[PDB]
Amino acid sequence: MNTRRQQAQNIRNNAAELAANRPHPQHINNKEEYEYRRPKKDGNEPSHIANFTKGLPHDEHTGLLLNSADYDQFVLGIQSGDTTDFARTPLGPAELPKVHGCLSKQKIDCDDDHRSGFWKSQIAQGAAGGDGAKLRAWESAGAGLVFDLEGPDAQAVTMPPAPRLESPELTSEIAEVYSQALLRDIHFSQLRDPGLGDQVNACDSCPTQLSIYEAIDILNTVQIEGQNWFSANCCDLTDDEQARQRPLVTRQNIFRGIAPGDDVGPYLSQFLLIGNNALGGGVFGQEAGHIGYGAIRIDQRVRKATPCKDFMTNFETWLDVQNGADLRGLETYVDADPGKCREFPAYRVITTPRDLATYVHYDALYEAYLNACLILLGMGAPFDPGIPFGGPQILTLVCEAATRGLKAVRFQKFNVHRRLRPEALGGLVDRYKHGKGAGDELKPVAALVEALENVGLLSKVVAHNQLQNQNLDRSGDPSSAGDNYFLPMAFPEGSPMHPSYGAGHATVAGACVTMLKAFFDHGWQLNLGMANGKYISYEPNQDGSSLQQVLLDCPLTVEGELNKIAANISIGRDWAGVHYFTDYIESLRLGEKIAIGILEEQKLTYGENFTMTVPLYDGGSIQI
Amino acid sequence: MNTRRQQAQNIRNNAAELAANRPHPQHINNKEEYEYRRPKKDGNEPSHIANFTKGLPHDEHTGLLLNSADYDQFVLGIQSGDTTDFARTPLGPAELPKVHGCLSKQKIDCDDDHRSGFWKSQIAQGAAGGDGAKLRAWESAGAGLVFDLEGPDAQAVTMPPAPRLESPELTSEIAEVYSQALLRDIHFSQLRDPGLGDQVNACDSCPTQLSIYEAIDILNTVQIEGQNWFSANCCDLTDDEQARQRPLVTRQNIFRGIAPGDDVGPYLSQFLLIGNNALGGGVFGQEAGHIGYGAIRIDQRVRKATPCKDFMTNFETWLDVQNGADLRGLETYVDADPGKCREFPAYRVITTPRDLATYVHYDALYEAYLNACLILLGMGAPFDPGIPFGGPQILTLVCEAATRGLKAVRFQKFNVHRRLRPEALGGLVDRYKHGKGAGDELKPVAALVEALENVGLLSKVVAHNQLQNQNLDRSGDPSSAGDNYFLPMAFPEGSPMHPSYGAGHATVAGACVTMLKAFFDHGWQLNLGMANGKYISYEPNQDGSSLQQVLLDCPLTVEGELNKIAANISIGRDWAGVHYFTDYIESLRLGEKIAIGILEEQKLTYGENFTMTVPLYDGGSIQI
Amino acid sequence: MNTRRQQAQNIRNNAAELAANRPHPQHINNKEEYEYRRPKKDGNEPSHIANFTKGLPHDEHTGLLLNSADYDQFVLGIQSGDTTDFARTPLGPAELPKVHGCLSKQKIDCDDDHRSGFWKSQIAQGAAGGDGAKLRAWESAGAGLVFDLEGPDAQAVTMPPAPRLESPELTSEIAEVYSQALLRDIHFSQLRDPGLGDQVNACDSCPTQLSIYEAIDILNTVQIEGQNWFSANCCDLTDDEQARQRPLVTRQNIFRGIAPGDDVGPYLSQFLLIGNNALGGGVFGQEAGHIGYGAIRIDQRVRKATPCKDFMTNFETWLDVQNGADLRGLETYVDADPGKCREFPAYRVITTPRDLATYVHYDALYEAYLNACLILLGMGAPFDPGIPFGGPQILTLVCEAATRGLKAVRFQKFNVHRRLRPEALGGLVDRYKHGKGAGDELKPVAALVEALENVGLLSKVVAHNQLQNQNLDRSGDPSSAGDNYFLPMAFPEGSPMHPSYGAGHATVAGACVTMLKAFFDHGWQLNLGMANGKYISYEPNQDGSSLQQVLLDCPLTVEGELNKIAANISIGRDWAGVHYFTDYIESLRLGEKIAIGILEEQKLTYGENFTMTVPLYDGGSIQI
Amino acid sequence: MNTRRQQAQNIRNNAAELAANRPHPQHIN
Repeated sequence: MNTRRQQAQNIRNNAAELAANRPHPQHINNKEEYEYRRPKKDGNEPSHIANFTKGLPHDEHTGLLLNSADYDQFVLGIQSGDTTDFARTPLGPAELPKVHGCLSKQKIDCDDDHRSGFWKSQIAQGAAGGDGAKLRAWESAGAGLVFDLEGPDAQAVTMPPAPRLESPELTSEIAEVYSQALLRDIHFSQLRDPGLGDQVNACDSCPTQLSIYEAIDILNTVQIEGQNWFSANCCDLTDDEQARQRPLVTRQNIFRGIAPGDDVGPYLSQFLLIGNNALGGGVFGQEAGHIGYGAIRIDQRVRKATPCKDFMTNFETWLDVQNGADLRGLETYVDADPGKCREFPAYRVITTPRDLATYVHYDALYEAYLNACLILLGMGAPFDPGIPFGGPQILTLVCEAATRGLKAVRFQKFNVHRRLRPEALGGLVDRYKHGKGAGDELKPVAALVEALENVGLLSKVVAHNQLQNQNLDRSGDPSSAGDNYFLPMAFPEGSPMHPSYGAGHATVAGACVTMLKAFFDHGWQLNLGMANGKYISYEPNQDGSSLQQVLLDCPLTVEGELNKIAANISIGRDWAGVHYFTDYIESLRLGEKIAIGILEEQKLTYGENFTMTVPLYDGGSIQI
Repeated sequence: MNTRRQQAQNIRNNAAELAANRPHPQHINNKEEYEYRRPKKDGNEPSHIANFTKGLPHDEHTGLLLNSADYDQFVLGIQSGDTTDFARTPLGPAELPKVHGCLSKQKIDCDDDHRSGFWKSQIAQGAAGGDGAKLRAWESAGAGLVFDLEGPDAQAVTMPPAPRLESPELTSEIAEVYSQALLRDIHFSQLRDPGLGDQVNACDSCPTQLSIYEAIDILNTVQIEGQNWFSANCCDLTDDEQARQRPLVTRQNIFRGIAPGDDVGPYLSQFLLIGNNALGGGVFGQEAGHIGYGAIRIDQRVRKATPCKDFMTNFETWLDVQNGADLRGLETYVDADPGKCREFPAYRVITTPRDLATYVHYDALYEAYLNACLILLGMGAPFDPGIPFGGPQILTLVCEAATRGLKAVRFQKFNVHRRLRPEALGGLVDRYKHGKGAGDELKPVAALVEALENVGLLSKVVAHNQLQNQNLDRSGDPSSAGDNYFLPMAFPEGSPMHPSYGAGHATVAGACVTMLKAFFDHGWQLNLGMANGKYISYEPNQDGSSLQQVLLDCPLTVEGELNKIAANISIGRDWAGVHYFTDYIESLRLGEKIAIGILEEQKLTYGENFTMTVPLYDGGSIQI
Repeated sequence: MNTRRQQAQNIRNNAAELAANRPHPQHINNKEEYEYRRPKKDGNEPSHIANFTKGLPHDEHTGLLLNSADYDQFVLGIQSGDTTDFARTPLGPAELPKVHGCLSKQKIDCDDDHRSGFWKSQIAQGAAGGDGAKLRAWESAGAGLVFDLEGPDAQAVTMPPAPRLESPELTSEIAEVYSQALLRDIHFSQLRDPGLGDQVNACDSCPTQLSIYEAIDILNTVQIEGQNWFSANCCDLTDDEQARQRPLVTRQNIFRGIAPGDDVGPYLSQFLLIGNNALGGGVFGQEAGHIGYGAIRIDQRVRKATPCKDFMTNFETWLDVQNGADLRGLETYVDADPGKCREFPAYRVITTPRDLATYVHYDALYEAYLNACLILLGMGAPFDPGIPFGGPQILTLVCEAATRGLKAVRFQKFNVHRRLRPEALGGLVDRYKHGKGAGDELKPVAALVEALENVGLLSKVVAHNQLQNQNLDRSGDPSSAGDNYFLPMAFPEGSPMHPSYGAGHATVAGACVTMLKAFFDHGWQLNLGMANGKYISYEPNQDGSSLQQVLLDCPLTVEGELNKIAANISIGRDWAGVHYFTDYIESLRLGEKIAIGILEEQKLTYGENFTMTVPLYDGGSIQI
Repeated sequence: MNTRRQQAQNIRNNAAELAANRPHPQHIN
């Protein structure tokens, strides 16, 4: 009827119109940015305590935002597209200017080959070959202002307002992240019900301040104005809050996501542990952890970071990282055992949250979800019956969604919300407890720390930190002697150089597994064998030499493990100490909208009518 | 000036118009389809000897296309979008109908649990658990009729007419593929100049009919009407043929591509051998072959197929595969050595073309080019200076191009050219030599076989095949006693169920590495260390225990190794015996046009003006 | 200003744009389709137990879906528009194929004049004049893919996900439908509070297993995981579920709708009982049941089906109907009494739910709502004061909406949800209780049957069925001896040949009465006379000779009775045993959106501005 | 090829054009 040229152009115009006709939601945040004030001479200015200020100049003595004008230049640079204005923003340690209003541009470092003198912490000042740590800029400050050829636009979708410093929800979330830091070397067998099987401890025992039972107690009894987040009924919560509300914390659901299948079985998804049978006749099984990646394979053993070595446990170390000290690659890892094969224990199966924190430290965006795809393909997992059936589509399509997710979430990070990272909050706690801050600056975090103290959690982290500060890399720091309430960090550099709300990993996670659940038969039961009339499931044995079976009543499904791995990687960041729970759940849902939109638009490219049912994280299954 | 909604829609409309305004070339093939005739009663019909007829009914005795009506129904189903008409096409063994003109629909198998009786070869009739081999349909018969949201349309780009059975070019290409089959277990050290370093033989020595020197002789002296393809000057060749013409065959350039960097150094690209240094402090180096895939790793050891075991070496085996016998997964692989680590020798570094043929047998489209990306990222390879700089874009963007390439090439495979696979040609040679075919049916391949016989190559393959037919899986087949001129095949099933011209691997290869060369600094020199004032490069040692250094005067570049790996995977199919050289070179260029087009369209999504220079396979560097 | 031609075309273009600019919701179902699995050899497949499989081949012994491939072909035919693919689907009894994956196409009947041998039940095999029952195809498989000139498109509106087999809601709904089957011959006086007036029993007394009081008990105490549907608070229910949640079950609200006016007065709407006064001077009154249909009249007496004769009470009968046995018109009806006028008792006023089930068995879509219109017109009911005022518009406009409703709901039936009919669920209960189903196939309905057994309801239906199987038409069936937990059916053929969710009657009901409430003065009080200071209302006397007055404190309104008749016809299907409650309430709301949309579009056709207020079923009154 | 929304609107536009393109007779008494 019409030429190929016209059809191809029309289909691309119709996908553009489809995208534009979708509802465009209005971007709303929690008002905290300009609400919380601090006294200046003859008036008051915004504190920006609840904001992402990492990289901007912080005061060396008080550890707070040095000049509010820096934040204004930072924001103005983000809100406009102008990189020249954004470059005017000071970065790292800075001198306060003589006249108020002027930028504290006085950048202490610029073209400086030696810069040890500017950093306050031994780690930072001696790090970069003795020259002193370098600065690091804000990664992708204007990625949310980039368009795309497919999927919904970065601003055509959104996330709800984040929790507030006053809120019960936020108090439980920071308590959860604090707890995870103290449970960071717990063996993953512990993160389930003992009824499923025998549990063990990590081979490397360390001075633990907190146990799994205590964390369940603290998370259940922590409260603001006599209200616990998990215990509060629906009437007191807004519609946004009702959706992401969680039940009473238990062994089975602690530190887990709330999508279908997360509560079932072990904490770690099978796809982070198992592999495929060897190509052709088997030399090994799925227990070995070799993914059938073509005719070669992928080792499912993550590199082992030295157990029980946290970072940013004192004021000096924390401050330098907050002033953009580049401390990447200063983590220490365990050496290999000459006698053992497979570089053990330098590489071991993900055994503790530290190992998962290490995984998500260097993972390549879609890695976990591509690897899952390969495992399912190697197992002979069936595709959606509604789709007329190869792997080539799904293998590429799981990658495609990742970048579209990042653009959407970058807008939410920098342009919309600009939520502070858990480190920054951990700082406010410490800084508040040492009577710092001008006048009424830190009054908003009073309610927070009182609740965290009333459950005895701050006593634990101070006890944790004093042991952590006995290490020689930070023992010489002035603040190591006194009490420290900072959040123990898995990485020396801490969080990436971008805002907390809208998680990059969870947005990518949400977008990727949604594609996997769409293509594959989500109901398909992964049969990893049977044992004594019960279905076989794996989790790491102690020390990470191999896997250890757990026997379940019902077998694990495709959607369940795909939902669980999404949580593992997203929540893995929380274990590392760089995200709150809201960053996972709401970003999960954001990436879902991106993935669905791309599938809806690619629907037009086929000359036939088919349909692929894709399960939602909220219990339904939308049809595309 | 205007809302975000409108801009996003406009940019997608402008990318659609940009795509439509690009020149749309007309699709032209080599006329062979309806040219070559065979006698029927009271007239003549098309033979379709030069066409892809795999799956359609072949005659059990003569081994040729049984009924030309089947091919007409096959074509009509492809050329229209109608799957109902395409399903009418018979598939596998069939009975010839009583009235001429009618389809040989008489499908021998349909709902048959036992189907051993229909297959002529012991392998096929006893394969599927003793029930007999199953049929396999034509993979993606209408994938070339699917549109896309980005890049040029599947029909908005094309490839030139393929070589003809009469041509000098085709005679050299089949001679090249025959030679590769006989050199399939040669050690990769042999495929370069001895001046570069010491060469070795494979640990598993086998009765070789052909040597490397003889192959160079045969390929240089093979000729049709006194003209060698490599020796012919430009005046006798058409503009299409001049572009893909190669020089005199030598040790350094034999079985290699003609892009920049292919001639330099070892045959295998570094990216198929080396890995990264271990994350953090090194437990191993790049020589180990562990790619830094996040915090885990990728083993660069391919699974070892039993050396010197080829397939389809007699008439019975060949015929059944040509009648769509599903013989996938019937290859045998070597067991592991209990004493050795790393499942050696069940998995070894790609040591012989057999190992590369195994790699490309099961590789996941973009695997080799994603793995290369990861290696470059781990090495700290710099990006294009013109681009304002993460990995997230390039990591996703290398995958994105793959599916767009497949749609373009599927149209070229099924809709445009429909070239016969090298197996089918190998059949025509055998079938011609046994005086089969009605009247003047096989006269077109006379010139071919005379030239292949005059260089003494057919004497070699008959000598190869008689040794291959001594194996017990095929010794009981009737044709094993007599002479066989069939092409030895690496896989039991042989080629995929789709036409030869337009290679899937090479199109994907061409599209992927073009993206990698675009993003990365193509000029960057990979420094894998120095030794005695010369630059270190690796190739597999004998038996594949580890790598073996080769010292070069100049160091290897990013573009060179990216171009070499593109050839390795594409030409790897030729080693397996499923593609000619033209399938590589022209598909390489097709994928390049796809990749460039996608980059040109994604150029609009950025609110700023930048540029990324991307090197071409033909010597220039286009700017996008 | 412009010609009549242009205006007419513009108004039709503006109504098209208005329709397109309305919000287009995304279609989401309850995920059950591919979730519930059953074991096949070397893996697992979808059971499709929760899906509509009526017509597809069911296994003769186990009574479950024979081949999952049949369902895939069924779905693929629906999801595409291709009738050729849909015709490939097998229908009725079938042979299972020798090779797995292949369709169980092996259709047992095709061109068969005698087909008694294929059916398992005496009714079916001897039905069609002794030749044996015929097949029946799926009615309107692609009606949801048809557009319209007015109102919203079939896919431009939707319904929420249906209840699940695990859910408390579904357990109460099936318990409600089971109860209705056992109360099917109860006198309609019983379905209200005794305070309103004297109640009576049906003249034809039958062995009742259940009473009205027991049904109220069972429906109130039935529960899953200790939660009753009616007793559950809002926090445990999703927003969809909160809307359609009902209060504690009582005499007044049992088996009734939840729109305004449903709870008031007798169960049956006045419009199904009363007529008009005779034209001119009265020979009769409104009590006679003669509607003033022009100068003739409509008899309000439905044909009396033999009391207490249910169908599909054993396995044989149920199975044949599930295999598409055409058993329409095999119901028996009562003969007339020669002495009595008006063909009594062969025709009587709707006295029992059986009579309402008979009404909705053969009613002509809009009949009940057209008849209501005529009654209101004859009574001199006033139109909406906002409308500038004949009957011609409303008389036609009530019909207009019906077809638009059917197209919308057909899409929801076949394309979106594909929910199983109550018969199919009743089957799963029986089939589960006899230990049928492979492995873990019927585990999802375990929770269901345990709850239904714990309230003693299954004891009742087995007691009901054994008495029902004493009839000679089914006593010779093998399964009549043993226990049967099947749902007693009012019709021999059972439900229509289309999915359960999205009711045809309720969608049409919702669309029609919405038009009637829009045009008429919804507040107008129907004054059927007064008696002793109280307002007269009618309900059937015992035996159905005439009507019986009930005296109410307040008089009945137009909207109330129009809402009650909507429930009567919709819920009348539930009494017949072919729909759940969700099918009524959500379809009611679907038809409302259709009716409102048509009125909004026809609003443009008038050159003047007026408005008509139309009451909603959810308490408000939208203005158009 | 195109979304359900567009088709539904097009079909209603084509029925409007069909109606307008029919011959319009002149009214004579």
